[PDB]
Amino acid sequence: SSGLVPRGSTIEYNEILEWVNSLQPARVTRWGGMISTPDAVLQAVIKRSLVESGCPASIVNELIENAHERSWPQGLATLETRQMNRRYYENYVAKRIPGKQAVVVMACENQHMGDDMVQEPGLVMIFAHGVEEI
Repeated sequence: SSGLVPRGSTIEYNEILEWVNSLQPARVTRWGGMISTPDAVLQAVIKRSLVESGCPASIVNELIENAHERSWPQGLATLETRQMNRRYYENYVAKRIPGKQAVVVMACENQHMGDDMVQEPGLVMIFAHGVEEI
């Protein structure tokens, strides 16, 4: 991936779709295991796995910014809101980040969820445990 494509274009979306379709579905069994404040090392470690899985270069930095509650939408952003929405998160469609207890929740696979639950291009959620493939 060269990343040399306009954000939000058809040519970028086509590359995203190809990538997302190469990922393995995930089922998240422990929402309470979420790591909402990953430190710099953890973000960088996830970044490498994304890049190795073929993630479009034009979006990888944005997904990584969106791995931490400081850049999560309103339905994920606070301790309180995460308690409120714990069950509702089961509605997300998630793909596994290879070799990691982490998932991508891509906006293109989650149009059913509010803009308060996902924004373009997607979000990353990291967990201590509970992430399973199906």
